Amino acid sequence: HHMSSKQFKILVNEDYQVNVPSLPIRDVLQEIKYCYRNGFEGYVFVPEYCRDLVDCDRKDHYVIGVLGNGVSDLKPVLLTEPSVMLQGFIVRSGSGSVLEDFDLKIA
Repeated sequence: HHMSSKQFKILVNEDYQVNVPSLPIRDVLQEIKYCYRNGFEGYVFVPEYCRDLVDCDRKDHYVIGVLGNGVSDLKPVLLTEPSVMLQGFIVRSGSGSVLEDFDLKIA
């Protein structure tokens, strides 16, 4: 069911400048489905207020966005995503500090 969520532990990055891949929207949709089944090993969560830490080659390509508080939806977004519901981004990197629990579903 699309309303059903899962709990995941993800490394959080508030401190480190990270260079990450950004991808066409259909590839990010596939990564979201992949991570929803198998977990987020190799990704970090970057809170929206730290978004300047994140760099990529193509600013017009997508990363995983985390939208809503409590149980968040996973959706491909651009790093410039203006939505007020944006909690942050999950990006492929290993730089981070603390492990946090997230309740997530696919948009």
